[PDB]
Amino acid sequence: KFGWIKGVLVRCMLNIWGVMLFIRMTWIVGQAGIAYSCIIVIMATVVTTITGCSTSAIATNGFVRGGGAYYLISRSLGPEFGGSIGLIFAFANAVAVAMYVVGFAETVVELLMDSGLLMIDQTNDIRVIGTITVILLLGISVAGMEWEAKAQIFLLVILITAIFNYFIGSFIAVDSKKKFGFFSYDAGILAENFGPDFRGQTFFSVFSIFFPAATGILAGANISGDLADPQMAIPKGTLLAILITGLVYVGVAISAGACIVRDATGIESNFTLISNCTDAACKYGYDFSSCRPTVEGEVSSCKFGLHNDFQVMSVVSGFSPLISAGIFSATLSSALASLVSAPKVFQALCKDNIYPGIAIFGKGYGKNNEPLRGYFLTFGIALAFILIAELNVIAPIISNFFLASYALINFSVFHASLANSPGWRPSFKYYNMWASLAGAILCCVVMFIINWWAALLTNVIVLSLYIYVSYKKPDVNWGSSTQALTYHQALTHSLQLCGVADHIKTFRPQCLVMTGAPNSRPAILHLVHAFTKNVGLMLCGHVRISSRRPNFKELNSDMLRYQRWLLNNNSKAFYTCVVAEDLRQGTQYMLQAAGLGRLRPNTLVIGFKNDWRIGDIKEVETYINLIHDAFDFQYGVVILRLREGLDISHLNVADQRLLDSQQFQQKQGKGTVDVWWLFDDGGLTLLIPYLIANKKKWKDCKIRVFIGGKINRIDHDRRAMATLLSKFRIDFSDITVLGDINTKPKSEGLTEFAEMIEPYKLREDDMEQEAAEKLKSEEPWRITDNELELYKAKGNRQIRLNELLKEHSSTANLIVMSMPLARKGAVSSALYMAWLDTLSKDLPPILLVRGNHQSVLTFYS
Amino acid sequence: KFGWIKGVLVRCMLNIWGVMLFIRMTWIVGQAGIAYSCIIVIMATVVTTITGCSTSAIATNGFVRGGGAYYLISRSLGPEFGGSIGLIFAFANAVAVAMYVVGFAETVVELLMDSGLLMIDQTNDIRVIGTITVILLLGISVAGMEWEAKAQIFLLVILITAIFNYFIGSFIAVDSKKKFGFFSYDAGILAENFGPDFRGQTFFSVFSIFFPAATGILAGANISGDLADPQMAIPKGTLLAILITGLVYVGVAISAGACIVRDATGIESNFTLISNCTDAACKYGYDFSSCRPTVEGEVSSCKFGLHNDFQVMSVVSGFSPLISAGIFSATLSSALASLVSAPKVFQALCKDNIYPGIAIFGKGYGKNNEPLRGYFLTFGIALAFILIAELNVIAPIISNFFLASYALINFSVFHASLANSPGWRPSFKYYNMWASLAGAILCCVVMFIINWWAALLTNVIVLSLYIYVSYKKPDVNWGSSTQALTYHQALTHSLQLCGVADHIKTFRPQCLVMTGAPNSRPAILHLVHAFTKNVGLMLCGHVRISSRRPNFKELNSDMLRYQRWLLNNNSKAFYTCVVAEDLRQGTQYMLQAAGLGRLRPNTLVIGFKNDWRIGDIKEVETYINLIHDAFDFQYGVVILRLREGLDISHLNVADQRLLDSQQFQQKQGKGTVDVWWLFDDGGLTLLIPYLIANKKKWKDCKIRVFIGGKINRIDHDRRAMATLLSKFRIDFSDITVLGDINTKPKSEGLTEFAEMIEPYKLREDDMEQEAAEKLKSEEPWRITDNELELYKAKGNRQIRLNELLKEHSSTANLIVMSMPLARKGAVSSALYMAWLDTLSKDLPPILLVRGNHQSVLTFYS
Ligand SMILES: CCCCCCCC/C=C/CCCCCCCC(=O)O[C@@H](COC(=O)CCCCCCCCCCCCCCC)COP(=O)([O-])OCC[N+](C)(C)C
Ligand SMILES: CCCCCCCC/C=C/CCCCCCCC(=O)O[C@@H](COC(=O)CCCCCCCCCCCCCCC)COP(=O)([O-])OCC[N+](C)(C)C
Ligand SMILES: CCCCCCCC/C=C/CCCCCCCC(=O)O[C@@H](COC(=O)CCCCCCCCCCCCCCC)COP(=O)([O-])OCC[N+](C)(C)C
Ligand SMILES: CCCCCCCC/C=C\CCCCCCCC(=O)O[C@@H](COC(=O)CCCCCCCCCCCCCCC)COP(=O)([O-])OCC[N+](C)(C)C
Ligand SMILES: CCCCCCCC/C=C\CCCCCCCC(=O)O[C@@H](COC(=O)CCCCCCCCCCCCCCC)COP(=O)([O-])OCC[N+](C)(C)C
Ligand SMILES: CCCCCCCC/C=C\CCCCCCCC(=O)O[C@@H](COC(=O)CCCCCCCCCCCCCCC)COP(=O)([O-])OCC[N+](C)(C)C
Ligand SMILES: [Cl-]
Ligand SMILES: [Cl-]
Ligand SMILES: [Cl-]
Ligand SMILES: [Cl-]
Ligand SMILES: [K+]
Ligand SMILES: [K+]
Repeated sequence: KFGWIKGVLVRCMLNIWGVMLFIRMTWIVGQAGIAYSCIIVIMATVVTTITGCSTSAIATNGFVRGGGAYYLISRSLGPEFGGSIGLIFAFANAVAVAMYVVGFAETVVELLMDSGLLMIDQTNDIRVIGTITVILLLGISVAGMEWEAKAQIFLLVILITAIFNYFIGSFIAVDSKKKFGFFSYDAGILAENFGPDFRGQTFFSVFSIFFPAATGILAGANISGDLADPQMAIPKGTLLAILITGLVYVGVAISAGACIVRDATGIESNFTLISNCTDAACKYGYDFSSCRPTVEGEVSSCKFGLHNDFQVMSVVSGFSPLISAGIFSATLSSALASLVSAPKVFQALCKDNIYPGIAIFGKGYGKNNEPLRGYFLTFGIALAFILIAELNVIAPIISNFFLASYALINFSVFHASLANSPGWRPSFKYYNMWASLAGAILCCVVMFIINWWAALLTNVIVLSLYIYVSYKKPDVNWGSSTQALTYHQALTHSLQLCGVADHIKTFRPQCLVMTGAPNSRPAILHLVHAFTKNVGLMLCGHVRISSRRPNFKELNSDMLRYQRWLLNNNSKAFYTCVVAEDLRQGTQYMLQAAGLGRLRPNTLVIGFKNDWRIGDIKEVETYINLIHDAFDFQYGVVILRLREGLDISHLNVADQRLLDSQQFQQKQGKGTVDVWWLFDDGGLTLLIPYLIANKKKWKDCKIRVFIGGKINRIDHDRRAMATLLSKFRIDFSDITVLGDINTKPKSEGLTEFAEMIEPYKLREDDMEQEAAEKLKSEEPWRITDNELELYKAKGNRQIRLNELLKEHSSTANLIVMSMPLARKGAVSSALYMAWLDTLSKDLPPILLVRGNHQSVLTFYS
Repeated sequence: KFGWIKGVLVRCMLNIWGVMLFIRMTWIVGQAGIAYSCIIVIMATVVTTITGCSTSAIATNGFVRGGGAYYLISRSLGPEFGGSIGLIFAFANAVAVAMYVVGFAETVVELLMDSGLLMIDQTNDIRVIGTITVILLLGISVAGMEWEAKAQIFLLVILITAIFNYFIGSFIAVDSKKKFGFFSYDAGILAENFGPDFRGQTFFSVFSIFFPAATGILAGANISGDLADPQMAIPKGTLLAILITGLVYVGVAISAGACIVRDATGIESNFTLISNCTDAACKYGYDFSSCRPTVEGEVSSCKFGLHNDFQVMSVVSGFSPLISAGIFSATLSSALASLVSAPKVFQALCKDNIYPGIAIFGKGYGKNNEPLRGYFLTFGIALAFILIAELNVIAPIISNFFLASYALINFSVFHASLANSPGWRPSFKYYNMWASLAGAILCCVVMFIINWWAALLTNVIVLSLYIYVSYKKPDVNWGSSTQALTYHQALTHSLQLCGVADHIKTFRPQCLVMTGAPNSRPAILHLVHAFTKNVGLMLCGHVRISSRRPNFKELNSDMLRYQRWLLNNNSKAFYTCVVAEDLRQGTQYMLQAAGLGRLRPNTLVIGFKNDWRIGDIKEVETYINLIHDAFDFQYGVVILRLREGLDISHLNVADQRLLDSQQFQQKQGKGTVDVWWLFDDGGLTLLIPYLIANKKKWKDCKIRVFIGGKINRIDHDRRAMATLLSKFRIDFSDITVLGDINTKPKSEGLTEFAEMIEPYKLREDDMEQEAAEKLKSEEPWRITDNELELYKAKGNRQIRLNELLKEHSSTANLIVMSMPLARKGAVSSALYMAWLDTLSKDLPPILLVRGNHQSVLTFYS
């Protein structure tokens, strides 16, 4: 658990200081000037400072523990950005391994050719030595990670003594080091090297070789689970290492340009002052002409100086072979820090199953779950690029991919500050979103100036990887590590949904379904899944009827189990379990306390209870008063009834019930639905069949809108209903008007209905009313104003509508029927249940429905 | 209301056939070969066929009436794509006007220099004549648009007779048309021109000049409000005009390549067979050497042939000066068709206030609301480009902008097919989304090959115009981005949150705050808004205690009032109003029914009942049994108490009530917040002060921990406290272990605690208890096992903890103390209140808190 120095600053300084510090800093002052190379260093420092502020803005957005480089970006921002940043950054480190070990092998090859050892040609010995040192770094990565955390301060004190040896060796004018270039600090060599030469390169061709010397700044953010306090450790160490390394780069460029000439023959001259005919700032007796190129379209056939030999810092240095062999400390550290950092990002990326096929590079073998397949993939990508045994073609690829990664980071923090992402509050003092936009545009434009077709390929790939993660299914076991953003999104969307204008008032029918346990009664789940499918809100209520000692402990586990079952099938429904001693006071909990904000259930849809006369006659009072508790909260009451019941508890008629309970989700809609618009203030009675008719399962549904009308004028009433049907855009005009209602209600069925309520001539479980009978009357069966004195017409109309249902709606899928409402108290519950059961005697799957008559058709605008 | 021919096909063939048909088709066979130019025409036909299928997918998305070109795109797709397509297409037609009139002016200048009329140099006469003909087309556009609808069939029959004149003039071998090239159809000239020459150009530099001759296909879709049946007229006419014009281009290229030589001196030769030393296919006695260029880096110094003269189709034609000078019919139509079409799209774009400043270019003067400021802007953008009086530099700009517009159309229909947009069902037979994606990628890649920095500028501008309209104040032509998209996103994110893995299980505390009316008790709003902000979920509850006949009618008005009252302040809380007979059952309504899915309240926070000794002891049973009902559902319980009141019933004592009822939103913190960790399995007791301490108000507040224990090891248990505090992310060393609990409970304070319960000494506000003790024994004060026998040490512990709180916590902002829990049934409710009120007598704003010991510290991972 390191501090900020040993955990961030030392790692970032060892990662930044790499190949170009000793190998290629003098060549950059050779090609460009001192002024242009300083402009190059300031440009790279601006890019990496803006990216350091964006990384510090990410690192201070909470989310400390269980960190890394992929983790912070993927948790603060979305998966769509973080997956592409992880892939591009992993590939950038994988290709950078090759660059660092190619620089190491080139240094070893030139030190070998300074002796007599030479096996094959020069460009093949780099492949041999680079292959040998990449199979040796992989073994250190997969077998020796323990000593590496102690070795890094030793590598840093080798490297800083190398830098100090070069810087104090420049001040010592040696006459033996003349003819290799390197006179003392002179004004003539300062003025001569002020201004570009560009002997085969250009600006933005020299810059693309420098820019790998500025990368490696995310080596402090690559350990957030090994830091003490990351929100203080990362912005100090990263933004201080950038300053220190950039200042050392500026000092090396200015010091190399002011003491070494651009070309030099390695032959000493006896003169101390040359003959006065050259004036090329070499007044120490060296004539360095006939070493510059003749034409302006070729490289020089010289061998020393700033342009030619690539190793002049070992000449300038006070002690060459051992202190300025900190190149072996600079390259081999950085390559190693890029060999352990690409499979880390790629294994954290393959544990969230964002991209489909790459998920086999996450199985970490061993005790630490080190990704060995990721190490072998990184070894393959590095060894493919090693065989291009030339630094000046590998380095622009590294610059392209790291510039793409840094532009993605800056654009992602800009876009998250712009969009007001819900979990995005970057408490960092020097973060600005417009600076991040400027840095992203700068990296993208420079990436196109360096090479336009490589940049176009990279941007097309990143755009494809963004659009793929945007439009892909949000189901479970897909990227489930990123979960804390979904909570804040679901909270802020509901917080915006609760606040709208007070004069819009869209209807959007919500519904709670008294279904019991959701694995039981599946037909009502499929039928209230038919309508309110990405249209409204569905809700499954379940009242547990345990009276004494309710098992409050196992309610949460059973709720989570039932919700996981309901999510494992196709359903857009939530689940609410309450616990009471009966059904009515149990559903009183969910009538007036369900939902949050505007996601409250509007209508109540229940099933019909067929077993009301078979046994337990008490609970009928719990069932009708429920409806009388549903009509008082201005809800909508929907009753569903099949030919047989829905309560499934598991042979011939049992299989008939089990097959009728799943008659919707698997079958089709061959056969017409038909509504019966009888009440004018129904409302929802027409919204329901239009919603259930526009579905995949329902195509062959001719909505036969029936309406009881005036008997005198049967001509224009159907036109006045047809314009309302055109207003509701249900798009059918098969309207049939009836006039034979309440005429002669089939007295042989009147004798069936009168013998139905014959044991209930005194009302059901009304012990107060029954004991209040005896204080006025002795014969009990004389109160009939409640029962049949004032409501002959209601019962006659109910049985007449039953006969019309049997006649006109013989073959049908559903029947949307307006539900008869009677005022409570004056009408008993048993009489009302008798009317509802005689209205829907042995029909097809009818649907009694009565709305709140507040306002409809505000839906669909 | 035209048919498909006269309204789509004639318009598209007049817009497509333009400059390059007669001026620059033969030069394209001059630079490239016949094979490469045929490849060029087939590639342009592929791009325009894919874009025509995308336009026909857009045009068949319903939406017949109220047409246009911006309207169809902006209404089928979104405004973000439609605004950028409208802007880029308007700019492309505005710059295309200049290309067509520059071709016209160049033709008139060459016809003038064939005579003796020559005012200034050649490149200035084009500027003069082009300026004169653009100030004349503008007057026709703003004053003579009626005759143009009749003139177009006359223009087309001029143009087709020009094409037929050229094609029948090729078959007539004239010996006078020799020496300007043009032998008959020969096999030697066909074999000589099969293969590129590229005398100063490249492939994709010749394609970029051809591709403006394939554009113009959106001239049929640009009039959809003047069309009879657009879903038949637009694909038929567009996809037939593309085939006709491409076949004519292929025919012109093949015919011109096989009868004219590339270079020719305009001098006749007396010979009929050349001397047998050349063999360069001119065996008709013409030595056409000494016009081929010497080096491979210059143009030929010749004057005729395919490479040089640009007007060789007037030489091949049978009647030159009148029929094949139907270039005046080809250019001046197309320019006019691009002068009436850029202000049209730019005025339809500026009537939707999408982009801010451009809204003044929409005020249409006159009767038809013709956009005159748009006409003047198009005139200015054209006239700035006519001053570059060269066709071969104007034409790649037109190619880049039209390729950008076609790529935007193709990508937009692919993105609308991919995302399943709500109103996107393109009933067209030959639409495929992957063909559109291929066309978009092809147009983008070709746009980058032609000129990479112009393409990069165009893509940056189009991306900026997309991201601007994506994130804006919503002012769309409809309100589907206000109520529909918000509901869909909120419901699908609630369903996404409710379905996750069962083993993640973060805590993320949600709170049921009992405030009553939210304009009352604002201190509890500010306190449980301090924590559970940007972390959890706040759910303010209000019970209505209306017993007799509760109102349910206008309670929706009260809920919509108080929700807007919450949202007008900076609060993120939801509101739930229930109605019961007392507060306990009303809170029990919200304990098991509030929230949906995973957004249910886990904790319950109430305010302490200050006036419980004054009157109405019968409701204290409703307060304590609420707490015992809160602990039954495994809820955490937080109780807030102030020394003064909490609610606001609206002189100077009321002032100190009101000024301390709002003591959190306008004050700050400079000092300490102290906790009293006294229970092992609390967990939330430390989670709450860490959450309230990380706030902008509570920045200067140090957390001080108090803890009981033993006396032998007081430096040992604070280490065990410090490691779990480091596990709880506070890490404060102000943990002072005390050893004064249940030791010596300060006998002078026992008198007030004894006299407080003195009217309750065996009167615990229960009728059943008094009824049991009136017949069990004869004295009242009998069952005192709960009163003093079994719970003496508990009451002495509370009465000692109060004095410890007064000693060590006299001046503090917040006091977070653990709450004593007793077992119900045995311990009286009045005894429970006697324990709770003694703990918080004259204290700062204390906070009693007891967790549910389920799982904490899974928060922050
Ligand atoms: C090659 C090298 C490239 C380098 C330069 C690259 C150019 C890019 C340079 C961009 C820097 C310039 C923009 C800064 C100005 C902001 C003004 C301001 O301060 O007010 C406010 C903004 O409100 C505004 O007024 C925004 C005005 C800027 C819109 C211009 C976007 C540029 C699109 C570029 C299109 C491509 C450009 C090219 C197209 C041809 C401040 O912001 P805020 O709303 O208060 O939010 C802060 C919230 N903080 C509180 C989160 C916590
Ligand atoms: C001036 C303006 C000019 C503008 C010009 C613009 C032109 C610029 C051009 C930009 C091109 C960008 C478009 C490509 C995006 C395609 C996405 C896609 O098709 O995926 C889909 C299927 O496809 C698959 O299943 C493929 C498997 C995954 C591959 C990811 C896509 C290819 C990435 C290659 C990277 C190589 C990686 C190499 C390194 C590893 C997603 O499948 P789904 O889940 O079923 O989605 C259904 C959505 N629904 C549920 C809502 C119905
Ligand atoms: C590897 C991959 C590398 C990736 C590298 C990335 C590639 C680089 C991509 C870079 C794309 C850059 C996108 C910048 C977005 C613009 C800023 C914006 O959104 O509006 C801002 C200001 O807006 C204004 O006030 C001015 C309105 C126009 C500005 C945009 C058009 C400029 C370009 C057209 C020029 C003329 C063209 C016409 C002539 C043809 C919004 O301001 P706000 O105060 O914040 O509003 C708050 C409301 N909100 C919170 C809801 C938001
Ligand atoms: C350079 C210039 C030249 C460029 C030219 C070459 C460029 C290459 C461009 C495009 C290449 C063409 C892609 C062909 C894919 C067809 C397979 C298929 O039919 O899937 C289908 C079958 O659904 C399935 O059964 C699953 C099959 C996997 C989906 C394949 C997606 C490939 C993503 C490739 C990502 C490429 C990213 C490119 C990044 C560079 C799924 O979709 P659908 O059912 O058909 O939906 C129809 C809906 N509709 C009826 C409304 C329309
Ligand atoms: C590698 C993948 C193959 C893809 C095949 C695709 C089919 C390609 C078909 C054919 C391939 C192209 C053949 C001709 C090459 C263009 C020659 C040319 O005109 O010079 C060009 C550059 O000069 C170069 O450097 C060209 C080097 C090759 C780049 C083109 C391949 C990239 C294809 C896309 C890679 C991304 C793939 C995206 C995802 C699919 C132009 O130079 P300029 O300075 O810009 O012009 C100045 C204009 N001015 C004079 C008016 C100022
Ligand atoms: C040279 C490269 C060739 C291609 C160039 C590309 C041409 C560009 C032209 C047209 C293409 C348009 C680009 C985005 C495509 C839309 C699809 C999408 O992302 O859906 C997402 C939308 O996304 C957004 O809302 C913001 C856009 C973010 C884009 C960031 C890309 C970063 C890659 C940088 C690399 C590119 C660098 C370009 C060069 C500088 C999600 O869909 P949604 O849920 O419906 O969102 C609704 C949000 N709302 C409710 C607030 C409205
Ligand atoms: Cl380096
Ligand atoms: Cl990096
Ligand atoms: Cl043209
Ligand atoms: Cl067009
Ligand atoms: K580096
Ligand atoms: K054209």
